[PDB]
Amino acid sequence: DNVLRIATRQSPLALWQAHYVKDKLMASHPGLVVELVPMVTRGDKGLFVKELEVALLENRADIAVHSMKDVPVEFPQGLGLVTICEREDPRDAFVSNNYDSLDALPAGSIVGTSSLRRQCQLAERRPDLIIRSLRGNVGTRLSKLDNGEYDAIILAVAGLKRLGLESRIRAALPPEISLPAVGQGAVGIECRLDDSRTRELLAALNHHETALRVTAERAMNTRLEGGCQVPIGSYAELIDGEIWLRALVGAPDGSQIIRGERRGAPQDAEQMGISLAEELLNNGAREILAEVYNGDAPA
Ligand SMILES: *Cc1[nH]c(Cc2[nH]cc(CCC(=O)O)c2CC(=O)O)c(CCC(=O)O)c1CC(=O)O
Repeated sequence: DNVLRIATRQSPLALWQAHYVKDKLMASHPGLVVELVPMVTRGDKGLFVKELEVALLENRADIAVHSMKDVPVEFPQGLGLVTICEREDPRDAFVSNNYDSLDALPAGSIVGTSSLRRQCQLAERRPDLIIRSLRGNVGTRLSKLDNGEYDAIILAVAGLKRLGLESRIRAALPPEISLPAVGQGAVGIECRLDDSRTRELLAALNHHETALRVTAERAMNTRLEGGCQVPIGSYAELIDGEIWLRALVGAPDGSQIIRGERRGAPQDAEQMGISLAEELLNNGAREILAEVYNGDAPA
């Protein structure tokens, strides 16, 4: 019917991604009418995705736009991820007003982040730092830093660039120092699998290479039954024709961090991620994840 409705959250970053996807759709289909259907979410697991899926199941919208790391590992029947857009810088960022790097932070400094993934890696290297929870939209996060509530905070490089706040990035951390969350930097689109018309329209937005990388990352997480908030790092790169997948699972306090890696052909992306996950599980990840999930442990 030439009309496409986009379901999205109401934060500045969520609306940015909605426009980004709209612009792409318009560029490849100049006669389409695009409508934004703003929602709200519990996050405002899968607290920040559920209302959007409901919108899709009862035909209130046609597609839902998410940041790949927020997309849940399991989907209600009839729904699924069908498009993965070009990946932006996938690195974590060091944001601070008073210090230029993590090394310069004196013992006792307060670093803010609610991510167990960012936390376990920070505690492993610097046991002297105090890691405190931090929640809210990027804008309120930056406010609490500015109000002297935190000495430094950790945020994704992609979020800040997208919002035109690149100047806040004191330092982009290498993946070797802070392994990214699965799909960090990529936008993914979910819709009703049987909606051939919508899916046909989406094809031009899919970025092959990014889809390959993210597939390896997600298969790893799906096996670990991971979710947006667990001490899990999962990051893949396309190096000389092969995918190089790295993963880690760590105790929040940094005492124990289990690491592993895989290298192989693009078409083996899913099996690779599942294999790496099982290697971590049989190496202690299971015990750590069971303490995090508390009882519920991966198969
Ligand atoms: C799963 C998870 N979500 C968030 C919050 C979040 N979601 C999207 C972004 C923007 C960057 C992107 O699109 O990838 C953000 C905020 C950000 O990371 O800058 C987090 C971070 C929680 C926190 O640090 O308090 C997570 C968990 C994780 O990254 O491990």
